[PDB]
Amino acid sequence: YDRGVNTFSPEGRLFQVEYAIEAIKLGSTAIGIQTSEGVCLAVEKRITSPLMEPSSIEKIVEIDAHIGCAMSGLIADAKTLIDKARVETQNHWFTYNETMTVESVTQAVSNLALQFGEEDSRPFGVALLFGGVDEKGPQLFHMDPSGTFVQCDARAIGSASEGAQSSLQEVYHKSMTLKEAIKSSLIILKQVMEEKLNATNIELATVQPGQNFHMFTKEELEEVIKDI
Amino acid sequence: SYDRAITVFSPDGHLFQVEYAQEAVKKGSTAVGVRGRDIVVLGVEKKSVAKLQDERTVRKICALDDNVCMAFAGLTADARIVINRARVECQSHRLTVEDPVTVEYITRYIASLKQRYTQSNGRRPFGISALIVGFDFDGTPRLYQTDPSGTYHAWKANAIGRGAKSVREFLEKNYTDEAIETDDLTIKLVIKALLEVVQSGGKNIELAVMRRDQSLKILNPEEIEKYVAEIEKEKEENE
Amino acid sequence: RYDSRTTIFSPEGRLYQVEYAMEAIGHAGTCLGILANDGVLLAAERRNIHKLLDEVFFSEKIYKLNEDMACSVAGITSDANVLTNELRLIAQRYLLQYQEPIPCEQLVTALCDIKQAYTQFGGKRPFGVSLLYIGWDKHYGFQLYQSDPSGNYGGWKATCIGNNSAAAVSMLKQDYKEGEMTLKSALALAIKVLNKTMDVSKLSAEKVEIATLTRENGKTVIRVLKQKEVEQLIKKHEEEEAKAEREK
Amino acid sequence: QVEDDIQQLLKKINELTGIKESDTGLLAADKQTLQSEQPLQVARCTKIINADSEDPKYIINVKQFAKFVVDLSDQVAPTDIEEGMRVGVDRNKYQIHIPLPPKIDPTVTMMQVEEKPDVTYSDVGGCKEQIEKLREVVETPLLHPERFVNLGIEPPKGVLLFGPPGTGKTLCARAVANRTDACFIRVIGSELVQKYVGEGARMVRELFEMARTKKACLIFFDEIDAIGGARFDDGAGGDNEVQRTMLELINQLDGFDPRGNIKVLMATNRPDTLDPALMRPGRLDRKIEFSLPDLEGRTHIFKIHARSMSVERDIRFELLARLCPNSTGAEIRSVCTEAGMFAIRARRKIATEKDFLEAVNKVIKSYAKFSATPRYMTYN
Amino acid sequence: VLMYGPPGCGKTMLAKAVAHHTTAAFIRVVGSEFVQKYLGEGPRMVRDVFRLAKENAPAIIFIDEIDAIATKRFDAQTGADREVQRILLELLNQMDGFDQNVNVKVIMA
Amino acid sequence: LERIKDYLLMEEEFIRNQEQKQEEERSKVDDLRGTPMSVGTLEEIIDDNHAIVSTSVGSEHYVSILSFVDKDLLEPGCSVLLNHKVHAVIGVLMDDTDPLVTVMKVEKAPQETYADIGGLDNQIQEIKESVELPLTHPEYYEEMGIKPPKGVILYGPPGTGKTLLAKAVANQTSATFLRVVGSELIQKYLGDGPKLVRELFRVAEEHAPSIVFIDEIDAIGTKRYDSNSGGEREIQRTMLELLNQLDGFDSRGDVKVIMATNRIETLDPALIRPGRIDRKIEFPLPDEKTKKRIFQIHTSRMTLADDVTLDDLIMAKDDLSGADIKAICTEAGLMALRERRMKVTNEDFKKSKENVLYKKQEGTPEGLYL
Amino acid sequence: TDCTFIRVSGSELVQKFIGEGARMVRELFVMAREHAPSIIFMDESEVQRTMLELLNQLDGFEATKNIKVIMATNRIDILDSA
Ligand SMILES: Nc1ncnc2c1ncn2[C@@H]1O[C@H](COP(=O)(O)OP(=O)(O)OP(O)(O)=S)[C@@H](O)[C@H]1O
Repeated sequence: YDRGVNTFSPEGRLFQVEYAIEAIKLGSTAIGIQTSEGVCLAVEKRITSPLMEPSSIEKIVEIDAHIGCAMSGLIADAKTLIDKARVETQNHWFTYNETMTVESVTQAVSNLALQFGEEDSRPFGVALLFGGVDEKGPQLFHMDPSGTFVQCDARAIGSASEGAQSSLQEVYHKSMTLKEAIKSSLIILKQVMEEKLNATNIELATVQPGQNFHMFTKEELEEVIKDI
Repeated sequence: SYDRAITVFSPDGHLFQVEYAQEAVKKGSTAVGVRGRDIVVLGVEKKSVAKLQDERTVRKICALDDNVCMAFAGLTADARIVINRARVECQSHRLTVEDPVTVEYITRYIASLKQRYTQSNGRRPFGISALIVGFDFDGTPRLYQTDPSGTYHAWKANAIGRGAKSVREFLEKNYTDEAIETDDLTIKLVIKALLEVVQSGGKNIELAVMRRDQSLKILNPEEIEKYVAEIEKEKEENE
Repeated sequence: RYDSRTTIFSPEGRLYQVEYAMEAIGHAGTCLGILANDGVLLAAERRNIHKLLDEVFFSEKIYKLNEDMACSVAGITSDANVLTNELRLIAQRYLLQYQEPIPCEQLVTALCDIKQAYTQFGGKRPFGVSLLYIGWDKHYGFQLYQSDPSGNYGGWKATCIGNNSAAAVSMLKQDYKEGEMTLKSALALAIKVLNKTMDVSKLSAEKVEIATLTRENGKTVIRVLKQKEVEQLIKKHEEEEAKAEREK
Repeated sequence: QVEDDIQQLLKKINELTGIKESDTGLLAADKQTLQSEQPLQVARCTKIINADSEDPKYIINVKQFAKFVVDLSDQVAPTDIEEGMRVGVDRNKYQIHIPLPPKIDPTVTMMQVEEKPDVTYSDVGGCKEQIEKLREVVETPLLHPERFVNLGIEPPKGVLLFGPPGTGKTLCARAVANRTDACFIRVIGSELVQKYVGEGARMVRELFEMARTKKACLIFFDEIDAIGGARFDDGAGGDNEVQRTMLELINQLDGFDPRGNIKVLMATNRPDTLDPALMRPGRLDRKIEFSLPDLEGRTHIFKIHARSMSVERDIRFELLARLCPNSTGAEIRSVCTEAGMFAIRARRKIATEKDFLEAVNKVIKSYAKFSATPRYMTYN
Repeated sequence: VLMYGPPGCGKTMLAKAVAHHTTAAFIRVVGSEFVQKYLGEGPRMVRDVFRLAKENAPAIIFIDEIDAIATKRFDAQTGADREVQRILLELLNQMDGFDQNVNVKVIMA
Repeated sequence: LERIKDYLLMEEEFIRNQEQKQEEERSKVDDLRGTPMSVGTLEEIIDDNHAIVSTSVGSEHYVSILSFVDKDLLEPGCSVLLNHKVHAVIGVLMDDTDPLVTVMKVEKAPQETYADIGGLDNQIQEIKESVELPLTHPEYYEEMGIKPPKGVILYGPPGTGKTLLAKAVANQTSATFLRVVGSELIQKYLGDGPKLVRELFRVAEEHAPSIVFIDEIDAIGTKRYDSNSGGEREIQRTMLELLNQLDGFDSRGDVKVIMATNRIETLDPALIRPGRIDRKIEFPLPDEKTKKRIFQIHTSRMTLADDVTLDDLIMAKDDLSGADIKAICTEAGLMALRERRMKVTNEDFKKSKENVLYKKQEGTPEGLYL
Repeated sequence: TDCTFIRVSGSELVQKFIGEGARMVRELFVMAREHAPSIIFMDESEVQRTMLELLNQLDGFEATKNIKVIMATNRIDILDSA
């Protein structure tokens, strides 16, 4: 029993949604942090093979010229949602000559985060972290499979996200800076990862209002890691 | 949950049938593929001749374009359908876009088809895993693999089918960055992989290469015989 | 346990209806084809040899499908009518499209995709019919093919039907021929195989069925041959049994 | 044939060794008080049926023979030769001489713990609120009988505990038995399951006899499926007498003057095999389960199981708690001991991070978990 | 002899008529009037058969209303598959080796 | 000539097995006792030299005590020696238990050590570290404060040598050992689960550090949920008795348990938890590298013409047990012994390889991935 | 053979029906020892613990051999996995 997207519980609830929130927990970790200077973001790849080419695994993809992303858990539901987000932001720029703000992007995604219905398909199994720079400065955003979308100041996802949130609430406050937040994230990273932190494990993605283009750090990330 | 049907999550957060349709791939014949720097190489094992037929129709290595090559594992009928659809799709890409088809495009198509095939109501998942090897942009060799989930995943060498951990372990314990290719080293690397096969009967070896500008070349099991002989000669030189 | 429908996979992963369609093949009429150049033949077993039929059909297992192709059949009978109509329609649509006869392998793969369309989807019964193929082309000559309910097709030179025909394939291997293209030799071999495999005592010719396909000048005629030559073929084979008991 | 030599002369000298012993083979508090005690008597204990009026004229049964009409001997206390008192009856004079205690059954005294095993309240970490509720059940009415009076409420005299195997039920049992102060009684369920007809019923009688001797005593059930909660009965007619014993337990347990100052803890891994003649509250008042602690409790059980073993002073327990998705204190303690075995596979003085990494591998990722190798990415 | 057919064309009539006009030590047996939830009481039946057919004259024993395999306290793993099958194969085990010379006439209907 | 030595050794061991007081004070002991002694049950001891007993028929008497040894050794719960005259309390009964204690106690190490199976020495190394190390070399457990494991489950495909591992550990030991086929509890006896259990483990505690060896109870893991509509028999109650005996209360002591199963998923997962049973060990169809060792052991002392290569048979087919290798090594020897021949050629091994392998038959693919 | 032949062509009777149980070779092997040259014969997979116990009495770890068991029935595939 509970068996099925079309049956409540005697006390609540799904039980399909709950099993999706359960299905989040298996993914790799990621940490995005809002700072008024700009949004930074990090992830762990969990590279298996030396033949596993590291730049081909996507975690941070590019939605807009100033809107980044990160994925979790299931890969291909994320591929679908990334494709649709790209198409629809482009549609907003088409009919409006302007940039669809990040809250409106995520409303456009969570319009069908739950449009799950096989008749009249399954619920999606991915958590997404959205960062971008709207007119209101930088924005950091967190959704879920159930479409219950909320703003977060510094959200951590996936595996080991509890202690990530705890040790994050240890270090975080409102008036942080950029580089301090970068090293504050990667300290938490090499406390929640298992392997030695090096050039190929993690990848950063920072977006600034004056540095809207290139939401990425490429092998100066080596210089950032060796500063710890 | 239960192992029925494809739409329900587990109580601990899995899809049973995605892990389970990989098992049919995990229980299939082996086929490897590496990239050299200028020549790409792959091949299948287990010709498995039953003494009384032809085998020119059972070929597990085919092509979609003049640039790209195939391989698979698992069951063969899903490979036949996916290859049929892939030819049509590659030609339709050639219809609008006038390029030679990039390998990344056809892998995204196969994985996208595979995932939207898996999402729907009661469509049985394709129990294959393809190897898509090609060199288009400035002749840059690429090879991607698939999965019943639908995850294209770029590598530099690969091993699938039965006992693929040992075979990929051989590519781990061999795989030298030096030098370079050197097509001779790629040929000898195919020879070492096929000698490192699960059986290595010596006659069940079938390999085909592409030098990133030519078309597919099917070899002759005497050149491969002298290859096995010189591999045995280097093995004697180890003593 | 994991029975219910044709879909989805079993936890190893194997299939349910696939194995059971094969075990639905095994209890059917026995067919075979032979290795021959300059012609090719078919053999078939008469189910229901009861005395109150008509036999006015001239063909119960053979179906002359295009002009230069026939096919034997085995399995559930009325699905095969569904298949033969569609197969004739496919080859005829090909001829309509190109005005060239169908080169038989894309014909076989078309039917295999038709069968595979019911292997994947749900919920439909897969076609429990395996069937043979004889034919001729411009590209390989005489051909032989084996359809399977999975959608796999194997180009054989000496084929296999179910539980009645494993010993037949064993005899085809232990009595493998190569080089001898003479139709009469292959007919004697087929007589020997059906003498062993069928339990018809002394091989009554009403219980058998033989159709051949030769290339005559530009025609590729299909000879669904009559009964008197079958009678004298049986007499030929029993005289060769007298030659075999010259060893006593 | 050198082995023939070896074994032959070995066994031959062994034969000599046997031949060695074969040829080398060649009262004041106990005896003078015996015949003094030989004129004693084999007189039988009994059990008294009734007392007639104005005279003893006592009728009596021993165990099995008959119902015995007796006298009393002259040197008795004729007051307390009443019913329910086992007394001694002669083999010639047929008269009561000396009273006896009742059928005490000192195998029912054998299920009392009689000791205090040490598992501290500081060892059972992870369930600080379930054990808080059980603390309210046990410690508070036995120490502060005010707030029940000052608010007008009743004690939860029965508390069932259910949950997965490995969880801590045993620990909570011996934990409250560590800080008990009362008469604590373990109850093996199959101490009721005796052979003969109508005896486990009398075992429940022995239980309530021990219970109503004293104050604030503690009966602890465990594994009551051995006692049973299944009235499994249709036209097969097999095993039913244990159900008779268990219905006797319900009868003397709750309903029509229940226990009193008695707090009973029960435990079962199988709640769905219970009887709703004990599921009713008034009998069992807290259906407290335990669940798997998220990370803080699992780090806490790491702290408890690694405070007293040699480890590195640099290792954390956050990442190790992460790689326990679903696990218990038994599995955690197996990880501790397994990494210790890995430390014996090297020659260390303490344990390190990778020791517990491969122990987590051995426990969880080298669990059986069927079938078996989960090698896929699809996730990362 | 294994007699069968439609219920009322003279099966039980013929058996009881041979009992009427018997010569040897007949024993009337109904198959399941005295089966006593011993899954394999048919063995004790055949013990009676053996030792009572040589204890008497050869005894002719017809077994009426053949139900002696399926009793009413079938109790094993699957739905008396191996129970009905085990008492059938048991019946076979005390069918193959009487003596060929233990003169007991056994009949089912 | 060695057979004379082995026969003399066995018969002298039997002679040693046949080699198994007071002139007047012992006669006073013989009158301290009535010679038809008996077995009773103390209920109480009022310590004024006469006690109350209980009999197997149930007659309970003030009976005087006649102490030669210390009379305060025996307790209520310990039996006594009562006469037939006045049922006089005689004295010293060393505490005896059921007849079913010596039944489950193997007195030999009849087979040999790890040099008997061929090659599994990762998990043979595990049971090594978990029995042979805690017993013989108990240093680091005290010296790092870590307790040794207790429970070991053998499983996998059958005929891997689970019995061979059992008897191998039954060799290399100085601790006392017990052999229990634990499924013996098929009675029509209510109760009687805990009798064997409590007496077994009491005996185990009283003797020594020991192994308590349960063998093949994979049927008895009865699903831990019910029996369906009416079931309850005793079997669940008996396994729950053993469960409570293992990881309830009453500290385990220096007692070890090794268990073995063929099928494993049909067990009871209330037992397979760690702490209750600690180690689990896979015994799969091994490899084609220790098959050479299994053929090596099975061709240790047999007449083999060394022209033949068993590695040809190993190269032929790859999945079969070591018991299959033993069957082949004996069966090809019989095929050689058809006609009084010295050694074994290749074709006896071929016919024996084919002969033994008539096991797996299914059917019909796969076979047809393909 | 002039040897203590034994026919156990009965069936998996008593076990918990009117009696105790332990009915395949439970004490029969004790008497296979007590009559040391012997052959055991059976018709025959049917109940699921008794036969298993008695496999583990017969399998290797029994005694001095030449004490053989003959099981003889048709239709192999209806049996257990041991
Ligand atoms: N918080 C904890 N701290 C330490 N050990 C723990 C903790 N939680 C559980 N354990 C372990 O779990 C044991 C107590 O639980 P259990 O022994 O499973 O009770 P139980 O009687 O076995 O339950 P079942 O269902 O009858 S098997 C302890 O002896 C430890 O091995």
